[PDB]
Amino acid sequence: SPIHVRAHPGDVAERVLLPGDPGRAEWIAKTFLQNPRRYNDHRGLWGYTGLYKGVPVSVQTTGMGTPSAAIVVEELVRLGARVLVRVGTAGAASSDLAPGELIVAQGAVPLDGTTRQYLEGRPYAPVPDPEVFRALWRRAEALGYPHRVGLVASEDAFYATTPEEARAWARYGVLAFEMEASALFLLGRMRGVRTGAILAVSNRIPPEVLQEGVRRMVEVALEAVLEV
Amino acid sequence: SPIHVRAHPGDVAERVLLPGDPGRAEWIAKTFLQNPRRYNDHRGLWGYTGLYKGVPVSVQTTGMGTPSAAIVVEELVRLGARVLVRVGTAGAASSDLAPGELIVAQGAVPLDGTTRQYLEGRPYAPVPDPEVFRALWRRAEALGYPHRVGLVASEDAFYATTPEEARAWARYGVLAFEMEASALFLLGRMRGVRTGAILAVSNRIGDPELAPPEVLQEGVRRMVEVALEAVLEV
Amino acid sequence: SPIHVRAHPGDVAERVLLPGDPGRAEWIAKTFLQNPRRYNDHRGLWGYTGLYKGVPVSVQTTGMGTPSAAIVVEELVRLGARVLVRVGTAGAASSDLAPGELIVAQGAVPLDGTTRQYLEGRPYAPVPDPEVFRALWRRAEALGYPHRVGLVASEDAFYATTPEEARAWARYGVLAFEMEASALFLLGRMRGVRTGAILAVSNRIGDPELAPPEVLQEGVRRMVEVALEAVLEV
Amino acid sequence: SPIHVRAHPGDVAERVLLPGDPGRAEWIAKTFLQNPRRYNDHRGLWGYTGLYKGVPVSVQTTGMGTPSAAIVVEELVRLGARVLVRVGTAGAASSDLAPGELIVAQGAVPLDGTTRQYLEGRPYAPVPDPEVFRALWRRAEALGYPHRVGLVASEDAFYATTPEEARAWARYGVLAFEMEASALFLLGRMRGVRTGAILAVSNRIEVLQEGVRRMVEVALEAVLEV
Amino acid sequence: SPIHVRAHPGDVAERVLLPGDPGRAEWIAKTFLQNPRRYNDHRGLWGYTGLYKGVPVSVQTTGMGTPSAAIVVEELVRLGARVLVRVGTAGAASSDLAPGELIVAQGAVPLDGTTRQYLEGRPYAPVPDPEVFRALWRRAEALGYPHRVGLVASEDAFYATTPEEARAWARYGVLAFEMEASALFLLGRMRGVRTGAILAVSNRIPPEVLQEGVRRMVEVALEAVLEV
Amino acid sequence: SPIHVRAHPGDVAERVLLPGDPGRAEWIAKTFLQNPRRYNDHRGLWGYTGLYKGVPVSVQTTGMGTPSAAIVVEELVRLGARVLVRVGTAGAASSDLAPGELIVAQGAVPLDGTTRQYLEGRPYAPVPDPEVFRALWRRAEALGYPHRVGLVASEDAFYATTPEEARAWARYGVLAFEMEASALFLLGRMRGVRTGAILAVSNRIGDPELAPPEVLQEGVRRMVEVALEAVLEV
Repeated sequence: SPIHVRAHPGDVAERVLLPGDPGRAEWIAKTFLQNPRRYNDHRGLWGYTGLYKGVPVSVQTTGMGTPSAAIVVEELVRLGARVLVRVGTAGAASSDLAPGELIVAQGAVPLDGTTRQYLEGRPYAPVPDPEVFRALWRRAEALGYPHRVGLVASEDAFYATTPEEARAWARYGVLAFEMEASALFLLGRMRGVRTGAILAVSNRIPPEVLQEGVRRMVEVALEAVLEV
Repeated sequence: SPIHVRAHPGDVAERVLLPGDPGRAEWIAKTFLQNPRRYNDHRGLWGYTGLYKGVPVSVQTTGMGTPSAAIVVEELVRLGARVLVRVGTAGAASSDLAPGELIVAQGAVPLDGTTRQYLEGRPYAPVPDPEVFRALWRRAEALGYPHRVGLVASEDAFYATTPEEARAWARYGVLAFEMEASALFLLGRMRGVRTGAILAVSNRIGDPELAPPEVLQEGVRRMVEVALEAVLEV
Repeated sequence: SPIHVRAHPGDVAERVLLPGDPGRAEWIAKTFLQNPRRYNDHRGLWGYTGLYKGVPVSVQTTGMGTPSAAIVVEELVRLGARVLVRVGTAGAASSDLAPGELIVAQGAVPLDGTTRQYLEGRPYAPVPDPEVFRALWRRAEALGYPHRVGLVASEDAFYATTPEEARAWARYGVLAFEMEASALFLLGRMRGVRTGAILAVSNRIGDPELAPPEVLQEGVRRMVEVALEAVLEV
Repeated sequence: SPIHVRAHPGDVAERVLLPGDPGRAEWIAKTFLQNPRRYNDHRGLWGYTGLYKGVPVSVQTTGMGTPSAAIVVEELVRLGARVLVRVGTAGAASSDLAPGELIVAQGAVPLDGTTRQYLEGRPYAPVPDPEVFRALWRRAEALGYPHRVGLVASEDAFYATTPEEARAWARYGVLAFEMEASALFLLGRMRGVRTGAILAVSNRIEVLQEGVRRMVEVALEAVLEV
Repeated sequence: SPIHVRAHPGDVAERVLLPGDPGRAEWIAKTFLQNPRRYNDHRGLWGYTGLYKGVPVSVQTTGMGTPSAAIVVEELVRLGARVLVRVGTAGAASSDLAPGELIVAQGAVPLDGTTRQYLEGRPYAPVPDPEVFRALWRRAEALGYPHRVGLVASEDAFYATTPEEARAWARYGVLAFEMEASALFLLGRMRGVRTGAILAVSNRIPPEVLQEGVRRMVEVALEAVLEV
Repeated sequence: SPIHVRAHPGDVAERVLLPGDPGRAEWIAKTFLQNPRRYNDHRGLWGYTGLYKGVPVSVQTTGMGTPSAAIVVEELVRLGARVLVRVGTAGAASSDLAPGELIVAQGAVPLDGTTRQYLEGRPYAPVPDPEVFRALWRRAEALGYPHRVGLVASEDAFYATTPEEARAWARYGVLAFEMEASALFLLGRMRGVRTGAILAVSNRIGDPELAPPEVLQEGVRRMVEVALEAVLEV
């Protein structure tokens, strides 16, 4: 059994959603999955496996930051995960992005040290698996949910980035900041698995507004993993 | 008029293909466009504008390397270019890529100093415009041409990269190596234009020569056709 | 109220223990504290406050990695935390360290991107508050549990470090690897609060599994007792 | 035959001038060389060979940027080139440089990614071959053309450098900016050939044409000396 | 015989003080040691050995900067040095430090190229040997000499650092700047020897005020090396 | 008065030789200068001023390493130094260089942290003043002393460089390693003064000891003669 996600291969489905908040993992499992079973609660990394339209799907908590996410992804891959889609929130890098809007991550600027360590400081362009990316985009359109498609930036120091710095990055295509995508994308290529990310804007660097965005994001992710 | 591409607005169309070789730019203009007109020859950066299925389309030589490509892209944008698609050859990093095969660039690892200077050494993920990327992929599928979709790596030193380094990069998703995409993708975001890149594999890293001129030529034709059909969609 | 640790200033004590595992935080609170109350469970970041030998003490989950720990530390300071001692596990880099042994962190090699971001890539020597460090060392000596005093390395990629690399770092003084110390130490100086870290060796770099639960749990108990005794000394 | 400069060893002389612009390569050939002949036009990298005062001299287009120049220099070396002198224009970083003024490059600050890739990010001091440098300086003095001897900076992003940054570099000895010297100098040492660079200030970050003419005359006289 | 410190086995004691100034090395030897002897003067790196309270103790000039200090340390270690304590001055980065005040270095921010070369550019946290560090702190206390315990920054370009930059570093815990500690600490760990550093504030980025500081500093270092 | 070189404007001439070893500075002052006077001995940074062929020349000890040399150069400039030429020894990186052979430094690879700090990590090409460089070269040729003209590398960690790394650098043009030139050259441009460097090979990297004092001493003599002649010509 893996060190942090203490489960066995048979407990995890090939298709996995990756929320950062365990509270959100629980909500997703109970709201969208049939017969959800929590296969792991060790370290608070709540992980569930259930069925969505007859297809097994797991929802695994990653925690915050690429170091935590990388540990979870590495172990999930060992457990048989083949398609992994991060679902979470992100702070808008510019004033034009309103809370609740969806972002299909086309790539992730690696401002984190986890990718840096794996890469030994070499340049890189973290991108999702092309088919998963395409599926997320298509499903968002099919469901008629407004969304943006583009870059996000994965950072390490939540409280270091100033609003001015965020807007500076926006001039380079960065739509929002989060703390997990870059590592997920890198590991997707390193470990030969398919990955993707879709986010809901929670603030610009409204209870029902954000929640509806999260619900849409999850629905899109679930529909997309069934497409691959 | 710009310093290098000495054209005047009106000469350049909103949609532009970006081959690296001027001889290829000429061939593209005469082979696919109706009423091809050369608007620039300064510094050998041959540029043409003609009609493709009734739509204005320019073909502009970028030269080799991101510094050259960046100068050309910057000036084209200043002239009103809106959609720019690089078309060229690339060296396969894996043994899974057969010569003549097409690669729709999903992103470009920035191993070049041009993006580095523009970014002041900061990390970045050079990616094409999502719509252009999608169009290139869809067109390749519609025309039934075999293709791979994924990362390429943009380098500065053509003769520095070894087969060992190439295979190492392939383990991180790099399909092939070329020398212009990263800067094109970065400028696309910086200057607000829609960019993309589609390449034809001309060889494997470490090869003294390029694949058969025939197998490559058919790849170049397909690549160009896909690019043309794509820019019309955006 | 803070974004992640959703508590109110009155909920958190000046003295706080920082385990990485929420299950460990719960065990510490229930095992060592009188009148323990959980003031936060949002994001699974379980935080408790109780009394230890008549002195208020909080136990706050940090999660794994400096990005998570930094968020928790920044918010804890806003909530009134003044003395923060990390208590966690570490993978021995040397063969000299055995599972269950304690390590009082004299400093932390910053192999993480969180300190790097705060420092804008500049060099630094993450070190605990001197008084806290002194108290942890003194208490470890007094209790008599096997321990070492020295450097640890705070890394981001748990699964990237090979046994070969670990041994190389040991030649430079690194006793073990963990994933939070560097950021805590940096923030201690930046925010003007007193920090420290004591760890229990849970394995050797390269091991597929952690040491026997019995061994590991005893090491954890010893480490917490030392930390609790130490925070009362400052 | 090399991949980009599709020439034969017999086509390239031991002494080569390296202009960046093909139109300038042509002008140099037809203006200074006897019986000039073009041995390559592939990829627009026009290369010519002719006689200068009875000595064979080639004029090869490098294109813009160190990546393009490195490809050209690597191939020229494989073709037998022994002495390579870059001739081109530069953007003055300092105010004391007037348009048309000549600069004999003593060294080149490597702000480019090509030298960075060859060096794997390690520090370096790109310098020309001692003898070629000495000859360029001496010839510029003989012909009596106003010149300066010092550092230039080779960059990748033509449109990224601001006047403020240029002025900052000038405080460290940078006289002007260009985009090829660093890689040429590095390859000179790496490949065992003699390189040098002389430039004509075309701007501040027939005036320029005369500078170009003087620049070329100096280079031709200098390569004959080595 | 070593290349720079041209001494031989038998000239250097296991316990060594490392002043940067040769004039100070001389003063220390004549002032605190019995039957002092200068075993080296080559390159001005004056080195002496004598007895302090019956214990052999060497006083070796390091010169200025980590490159010079690394050379001296490497050679001293080869000659038998096992406990090395740097004694010297530093420029206060903060406004709370008064000239002559003592600083027991808990660690040294590596802003130098010597440590960088040895480490091949990798991150590091230069710290003294814990026992020596502890001894210096304890002796300063026992002797009742006012002292501060914390970080110093080891730099290469004495004249490049501005008061503004110094103040910035102070906000990160840097008490003062000097030019030798980082390399001493790194080599201590690399060569398996015990090192430490105690400094007297000489300025901020009075003769007897500083001299008394220097005297207290040396006395503390001497007592500390006998303690380990 | 400067902090380290405790002298005053009057003690130092416009022309200065910069040996690293104070014992060599003394030997030079007494062997080539007339009416030599030592104006500083603080920190063992022995500095003398006398007349060479009726011209005032100073000989100032720099110490070892760019940090020490940088301090000395900065203060010398404040004291009125206008032409400064380093004279010292170097470890051959190549196998073709023989102990005692001279090297006129055309440039210095900056592998040191001093220039890095001054430059804030930016790339640079440390070079001497062109006229001083020319003077040294011409003088060496005139006197007919065997010499080489080219790059040296200025390093910080004398004991870190291996023969293997030295040989690798030789393939990129590095003739020998030393520890001061890069900073001297950089400050020359920064402070607007004329600098240069001429060295005598004292050993080949990897050698436990230097070459015979005889062979080496003669090299040192020629080097100083060349340097002294040169400074009087600019």
